[PDB]
Amino acid sequence: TATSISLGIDDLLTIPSKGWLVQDAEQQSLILEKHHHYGNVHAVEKLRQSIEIWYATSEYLRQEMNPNFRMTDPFNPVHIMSFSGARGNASQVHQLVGMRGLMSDPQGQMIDLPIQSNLREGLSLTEYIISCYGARKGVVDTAVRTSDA
Amino acid sequence: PSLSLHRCGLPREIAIELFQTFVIRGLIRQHLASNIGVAKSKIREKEPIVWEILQEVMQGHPVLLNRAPTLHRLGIQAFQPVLVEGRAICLHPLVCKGFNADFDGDQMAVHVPLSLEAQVEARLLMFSHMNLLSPAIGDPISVPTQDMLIGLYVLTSGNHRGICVNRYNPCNRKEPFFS
Amino acid sequence: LQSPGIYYRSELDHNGISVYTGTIISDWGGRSELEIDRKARIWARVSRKQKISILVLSSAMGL
Amino acid sequence: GDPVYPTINYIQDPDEVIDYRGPDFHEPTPNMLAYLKEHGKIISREELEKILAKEKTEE
Amino acid sequence: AEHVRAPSNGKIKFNEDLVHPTRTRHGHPAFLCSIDLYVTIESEDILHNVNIPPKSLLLVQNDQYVESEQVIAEIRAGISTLNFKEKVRKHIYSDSDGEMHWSTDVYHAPEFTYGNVHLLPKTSHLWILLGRPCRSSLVYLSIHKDQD
Amino acid sequence: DRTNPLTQIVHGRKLSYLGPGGLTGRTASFRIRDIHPSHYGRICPIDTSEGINVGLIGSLAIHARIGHWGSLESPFYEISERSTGVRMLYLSPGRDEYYMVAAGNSLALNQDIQEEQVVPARYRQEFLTIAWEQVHLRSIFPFQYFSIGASLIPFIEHNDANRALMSSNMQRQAVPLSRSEKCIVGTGLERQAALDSGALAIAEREGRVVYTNTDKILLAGNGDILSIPLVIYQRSNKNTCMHQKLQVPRGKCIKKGQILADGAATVGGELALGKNVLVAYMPWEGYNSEDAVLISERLVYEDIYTSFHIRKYEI
Amino acid sequence: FPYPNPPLVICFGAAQKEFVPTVRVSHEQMHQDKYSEWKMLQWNPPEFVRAPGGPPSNVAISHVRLGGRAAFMGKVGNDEFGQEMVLLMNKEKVQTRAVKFDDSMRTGCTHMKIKFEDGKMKVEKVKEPAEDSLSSSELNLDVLKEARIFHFNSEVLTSSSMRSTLFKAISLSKKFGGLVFFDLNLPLPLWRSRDETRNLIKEAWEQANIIEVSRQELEFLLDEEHYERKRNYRPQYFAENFEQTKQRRDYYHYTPAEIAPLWHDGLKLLFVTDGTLRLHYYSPSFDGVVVGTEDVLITPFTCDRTGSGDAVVAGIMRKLTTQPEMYHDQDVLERQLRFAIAAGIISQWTIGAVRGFPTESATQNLKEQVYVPSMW
Amino acid sequence: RRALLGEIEGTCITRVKSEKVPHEYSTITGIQESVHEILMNLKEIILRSNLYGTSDASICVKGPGSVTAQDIILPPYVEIVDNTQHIASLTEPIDFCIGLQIERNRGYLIKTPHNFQDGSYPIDAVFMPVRNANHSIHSYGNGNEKQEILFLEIWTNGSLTPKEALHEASRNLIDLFIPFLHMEE
Amino acid sequence: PEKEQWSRWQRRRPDVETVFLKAMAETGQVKLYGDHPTLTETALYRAR
Amino acid sequence: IALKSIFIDQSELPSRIYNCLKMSNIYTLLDLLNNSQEDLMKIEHFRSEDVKRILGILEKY
Amino acid sequence: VAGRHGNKGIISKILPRQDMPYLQDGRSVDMVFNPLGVPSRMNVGQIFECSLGLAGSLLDRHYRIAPFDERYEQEASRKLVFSELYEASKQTANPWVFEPEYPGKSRIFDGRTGNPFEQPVIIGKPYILKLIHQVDDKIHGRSSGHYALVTQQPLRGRAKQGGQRVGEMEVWALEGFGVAHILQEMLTY
Amino acid sequence: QQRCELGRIGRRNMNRRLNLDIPQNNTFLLPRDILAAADHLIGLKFGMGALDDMNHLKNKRIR
Amino acid sequence: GKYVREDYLVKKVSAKDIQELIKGERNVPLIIDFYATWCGPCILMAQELEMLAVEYESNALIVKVDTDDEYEFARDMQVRGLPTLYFISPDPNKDAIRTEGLIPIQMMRDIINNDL
RNA sequence: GUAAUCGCA
DNA sequence: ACAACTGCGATTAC
DNA sequence: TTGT
Ligand SMILES: [Mg+2]
Ligand SMILES: [Zn+2]
Repeated sequence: TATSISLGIDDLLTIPSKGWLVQDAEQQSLILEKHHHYGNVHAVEKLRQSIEIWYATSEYLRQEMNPNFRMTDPFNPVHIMSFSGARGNASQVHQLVGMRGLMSDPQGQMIDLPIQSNLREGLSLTEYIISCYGARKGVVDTAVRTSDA
Repeated sequence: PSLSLHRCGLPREIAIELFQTFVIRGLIRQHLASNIGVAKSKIREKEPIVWEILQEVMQGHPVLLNRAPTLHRLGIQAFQPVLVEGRAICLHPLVCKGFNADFDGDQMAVHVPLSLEAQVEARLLMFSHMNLLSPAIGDPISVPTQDMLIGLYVLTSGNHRGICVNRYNPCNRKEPFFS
Repeated sequence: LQSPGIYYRSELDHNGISVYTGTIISDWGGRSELEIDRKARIWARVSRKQKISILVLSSAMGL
Repeated sequence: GDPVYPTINYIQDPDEVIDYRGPDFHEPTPNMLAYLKEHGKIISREELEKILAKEKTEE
Repeated sequence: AEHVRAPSNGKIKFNEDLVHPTRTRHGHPAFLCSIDLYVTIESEDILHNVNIPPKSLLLVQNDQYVESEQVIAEIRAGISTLNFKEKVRKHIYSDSDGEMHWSTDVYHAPEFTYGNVHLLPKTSHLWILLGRPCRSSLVYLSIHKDQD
Repeated sequence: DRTNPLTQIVHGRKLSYLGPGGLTGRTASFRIRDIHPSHYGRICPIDTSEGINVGLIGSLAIHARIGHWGSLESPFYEISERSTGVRMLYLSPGRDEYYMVAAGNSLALNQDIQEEQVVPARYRQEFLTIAWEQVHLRSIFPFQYFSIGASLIPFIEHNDANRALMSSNMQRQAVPLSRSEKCIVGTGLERQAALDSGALAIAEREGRVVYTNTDKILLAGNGDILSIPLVIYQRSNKNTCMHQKLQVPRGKCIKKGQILADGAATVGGELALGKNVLVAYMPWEGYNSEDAVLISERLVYEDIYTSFHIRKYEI
Repeated sequence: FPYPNPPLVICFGAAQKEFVPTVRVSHEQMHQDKYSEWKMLQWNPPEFVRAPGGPPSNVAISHVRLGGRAAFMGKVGNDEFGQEMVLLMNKEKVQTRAVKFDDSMRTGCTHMKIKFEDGKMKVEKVKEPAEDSLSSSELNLDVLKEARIFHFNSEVLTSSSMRSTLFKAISLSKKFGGLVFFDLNLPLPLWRSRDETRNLIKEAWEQANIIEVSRQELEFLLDEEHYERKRNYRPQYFAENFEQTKQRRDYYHYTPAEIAPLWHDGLKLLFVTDGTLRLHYYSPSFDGVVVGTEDVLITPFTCDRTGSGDAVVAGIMRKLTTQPEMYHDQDVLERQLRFAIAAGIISQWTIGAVRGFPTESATQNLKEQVYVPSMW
Repeated sequence: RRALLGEIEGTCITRVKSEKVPHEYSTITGIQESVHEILMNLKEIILRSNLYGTSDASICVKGPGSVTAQDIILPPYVEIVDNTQHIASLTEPIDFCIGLQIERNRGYLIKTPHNFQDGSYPIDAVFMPVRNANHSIHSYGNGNEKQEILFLEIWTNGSLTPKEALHEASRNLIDLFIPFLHMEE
Repeated sequence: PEKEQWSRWQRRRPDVETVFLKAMAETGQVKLYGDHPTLTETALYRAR
Repeated sequence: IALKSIFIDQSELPSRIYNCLKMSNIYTLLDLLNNSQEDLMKIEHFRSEDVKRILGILEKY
Repeated sequence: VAGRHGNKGIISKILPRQDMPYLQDGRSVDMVFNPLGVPSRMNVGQIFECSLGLAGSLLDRHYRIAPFDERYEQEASRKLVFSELYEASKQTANPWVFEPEYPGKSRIFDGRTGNPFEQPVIIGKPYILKLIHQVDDKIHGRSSGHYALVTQQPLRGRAKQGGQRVGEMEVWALEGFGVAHILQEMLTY
Repeated sequence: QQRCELGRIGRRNMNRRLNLDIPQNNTFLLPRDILAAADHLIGLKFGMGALDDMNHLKNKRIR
Repeated sequence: GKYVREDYLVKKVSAKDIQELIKGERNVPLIIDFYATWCGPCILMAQELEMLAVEYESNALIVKVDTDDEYEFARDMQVRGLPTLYFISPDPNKDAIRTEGLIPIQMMRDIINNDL
């Protein structure tokens, strides 16, 4: 009560290298699409390359999230809540201050469209529709899990 | 948030109905009610002495609280009812993990042991101070969780030690001493 | 509610090639299934029995 | 800096009565009974009474 | 599959004779590594050496300039048999109307007695000659003929 | 369900898989209960029923319509060049699959022709990036992919999809208060929501309001006087009071469609299911543990959240 | 002693709330009574009404909002409408020392007589103050001295009491060194025949240093049927370029030879706007085209293009008053015209020309967002 | 701050008696507002009094018009502040007679006797005259002696001026702190 | 690519740190490498 | 208070003092009235005689 | 009580206005919420709403915003919220509304002691709704009143004045605790 | 009769999946439809076919 | 139209109708409005004309002419731009008033009351 | 007293 | 042939 | 249905 920790809009701090990484990733994706239209690569190579590069970018962002908070803003409220253990997790804070990465569509097939925006910047319509797949799976999983347990 | 592990807040409109027979016996014993009918009428009239007798009745009586999703063995515990002025059953914060309870609309039930053996069992075995370890791996189940953990982390976090505390190197150049 | 029509589902067998089946759905809810085994074996699943001859059904139809 | 999309679009007067005859609202909803009567789907009691009286007089 | 990233901006210097040329699963060209190699990131003030001996993919070239935290190489050391390996199939859909063409490396006989399925012995290209496909009845064919 | 004006409208938009001749709760496979790319713009992907019937009861999109052949249809703009050069077609579910539908904008130039720009799009129930030359359709409507419940959530992009269902379910529970106040922040759908809720007095004829009374309103037009009866402290099915108050004063003209009076949980013609109060996000002595709110006595002695409830008893 | 640092400009003409002079015959028509379906026409507007321009007052308002100083020169009556427009201009920091008040007439209303004789042939008994400005005693000379650019539309040419005033103002502005900006914005009577409109507007065309004309207006003045047949040309056997193969919309760049009949010695710059989608510039040395884009569909519900052309003209005048190398350098000219393109793009998202006018910060933000870093 | 908010008392209307209304959730002919709206309007009537106890007031207006706080006839001790508050609106010639009980207390009062003598409806009243208060402490810059400057902002409702509210709060604080200087019980 | 492509991340995200670094670069409180604060300097300011 | 709607542009003023008042962020009469004579004199290029001219024009009204 | 962003809560204490925390303006906050819910349930739009609401209340404006405003640019919601707050701060000169150091956050005081809090808190005016579920409806209590005709167990339902049910998952917990007499009493008398 | 009681919708769908020129009016299970069904079924075995998704809206009707 | 009232009270007349109305005798003021579906400002003008027609039920006649259908007639009436209103007086000696651009409804009321 | 339907956590 | 979360509360229909 |  004395300290009165709180969370605000500007308090969700992204790593200082998200822009460069997303830009080079989308540049490589565009180059690969252009060469696929030319015929240098086929469909499965493009799919693998896109999935792998976006998964690697999301994983590197989540990995660099914590050291950035520890070094630059050690007393950040989100960092305090995550490190103390009160509420939150590395994955959940990654959704807030990083990126949501590649959600998986129903039937275990990757959507192939990356969610390059977090909840602070604001998702697009397509990214929100994609996250609806995860939400439906989550709620039906909750119901079936309760019944089976 | 100001209750002890053994005490729980209980509304009066529930307690008067749960302990109604006990307050009837109290009204009969003291020179306040001649018969059961007059005592019941006085209890219905919400006389001030009825609340005093209700408080004096349940000072040593244990209450058995329980939840609908009683998965583990800590779903049902025992506390000491404290008379409150409201309609919401107060609960200690540290005991929430056990009941998987959050104050977002959850409800709970109340049970009164009539027999003396049941009262002894509730007071000795089923109390919170006697159950602080989960029966799965024997780990502390009642620990600071959300806000107390934040306060403790702020207390024991530390201080800016290096470049954050000083702009220039102290080579060119803590203070308070307390006994 | 599912619309009436022909549906063409498939199901893979435990051993061998995948079985292909076509179901026709009617307004009342009829199920005139058709199946194919490893061979041609154009067998309707209307009867509870093992199978039925599609040629016999076509001949009864008027062919 | 200033947002690209004008803020004046979002701004709205607090004590403003919404006019449902604006360009962003649909046509007014017609009452079902009156809509069915105007198109001839449902006749009035007078027409049925006149038809029944004519049928009785013919018989 | 750990991804090695450049520690700083600089040139990459390594001996290309030890690494074997290969093609990555992403369609990109790379150098296969099978022996412990030392690569040097030549920066303004310092030199960095990072590489791992086992089978890895080097996605860079000698004397190439790279920026910081770019994916220089892929270790790919994690490899084992997958009991859950699934032969997932994907279909390629035509983006324009026209006719099909293959020059070589395609079998001229269908895989089955009936059907349009053809098999490819070796890698090749399939060309879709752009055009507008119309539906022609027996009556129209008499007046509508070749080169009209 | 007449707990609030929003419930009356959201109740009639429900589409149900379970029913006579349909999948029972237990019968329904997992596949049945997930979004299919076909549900885009035609069904709500965040409105379901929580419980054993999850994924079986859903709502209907705002801009959807039911087709001649019994199929839900959605409005898609046609950016293809033509004589009119613009069209709004309610394409059926099977037809929109064979079209390049791009929901992105066109505000990008890279020293080349604008039609050479790339944009995410939908084709054959898939997602891909293509040039603007090849996109046939475009989804311009903002509320096309959602329903009334989800669309009333401001800044929905910054909220998780999981909490959207909870918010849509909790908006349904609101109680009409004794006094109503509009929301400072809103999505702009409260107007049509209050219009189509049915708890509002909308004139069916043009004219002037010659007489104003609590019980009735007299509207004089084209030499005819029409009387509109108001609702004074009625009772709903869910024990919630219904009341109407006059908005227009005496002597003003009203068209055929404007609002004559304001019903419960509606002020100024917009849906108003709550109040605006000052809020601070901080822990206070444990009274906020888990989810719990500490409120002041001003809300009590000023009747901010007072409500009237009416219960009936009959023998 | 020196004039303020932002160069002042003058907008001369009639003050009107939401006037639209450019009216032609549209092929597509919506419901006569339902005005809730007329936004579908804002979405795909007719060619001539792709980026309409309005009264000169809107140009001054946009110029002031885009940063700078501007003044309005005209006459409005002492009625409530004239004072309302004056207050609207003053609240947006527009100078009105060149605006005169006449109690004898009322702004906005022009008395006429039907005089039906074999046809409805009207005649003007009196004229409105918006169209009645005296050359002698209703022209402020100080504002003409301070002004570096003189802006006016062809609407003043319709009247017979404002042509002399416009010519006198042009002469006085050129006397002190000012430039003349001429935006055609052809009204309804000026679309009858190319010969009459060309002969009528020749005097103002001759004494104009900077002229901005729409694509439809330029074609109408240059044998519109020829360009109409040109845009409809399709190769019979095979194409000769990549553009013909993909069949995109036609964006024709007019050669200087075609614009030679409309070119005079005193002309510095000529802008041919294609409705906030392409922009052509012509100069004695170099000719080119600036690429642009339109995204009215992003906000479907408002969608009003009423004030796009005025915002484009305001941005052009602002960049001309600020950047002096636009006349000599071509790349600077294009980078500055991108600003006016972004201004028009922002101005199309809001109903109301005066209501939805962009500021300088928003226009710079949109310019940086739409164009790559190399181009801006 | 704690004295101005919660330790200053005022006077407000606590009970309203209506002549011929069935209940407080109905409408009376000739008045645009229901009984509940009239009670809510009377709830916000600011009064000024310096003596404790219950007093009686009444409202006797007739004819079409608007009845305000000026129509209220008060005892000599009680007075009205705003004098133009909107009690109700009459759209027909009707005789409007209502009785009012005025009491002086502190804090907020819960309308406990809902079941009471018929024809009289109790309205909850808030006896807080001070709406809001704020203070700021600026330094004086006196070197070693760290002196500061105090500022006080008082928002009253017309029953008493901010200076009178300040003096009353100070006197109440002194009265609360006095008993510690008495002899021990 | 030979021609510079378009991206939503081409611009630099505005932040309080950059504005404060620009404000304190004047008056001589701090000195930055160039006229515009870089991301490393913004992180250092966030720290100190 | 109609002084807010009475801008200095409507009152006939010389160009120099008009530009000086525009540069001094004075757009309405009210503003001028709030401004004092000494303060007005402070504005660059504002002569003492100008204070007289604006005072005379104001007193004319 | 609840908010449109998925935030739900149950009132726990009604403190007076004098004990409530007050802003630099001097006004006590109407409600206080827990700041740890935002990372848990991932609701960030609530912050935006609160701030825009404070701005509107000060400037007397109502904002009707269509969803997905980030189609125009990046951080469109953030730009809009910060711009409106600044304007409010300038027009009504309350410097606290926009703090340049921490936009959207202000430093409030304690009503009890009068000392400022260490860290800044979020101050806004969101739209709070009151839900149908209410305590009065959920309160229930039985002593000994009525029994079923055939089972003879106590009746079910709150309106019928019935007790609570001890299911199998609770008998298991009672047996695990070892309270045989309590289980016997509940199962018999 | 119930198996052949195809709706108008049923007729249309049958025509779509299995190219048929049967008029909309003749809403009955003709044997040509069965023959065609068989043909497609056998064709699925050789790869010339596409299975149908029963979660697609186009395959569902709204009552 | 007995059971359901018409939503819009302004009728779209042709050029011959306007010529016959002007040539004939009138006992109420006449208001002529030129509009086009395409012009944006006209969407508002139509709402104000609807309000004015509601306020003047039978004391004035309000008609609208589409410029797309009658372009030559609108050109002969000296109509510069689309938001144009023609106010015809009842007595045929007085002069008609032509207004251009969006004007407030109170201005229209004052013109109809005094000028016409 | 049983069903149907919804909600709750 | 058999079973597939735990309870609570509200309504209407018999 | 899903599997037993
Ligand atoms: Mg809970
Ligand atoms: Zn947003």
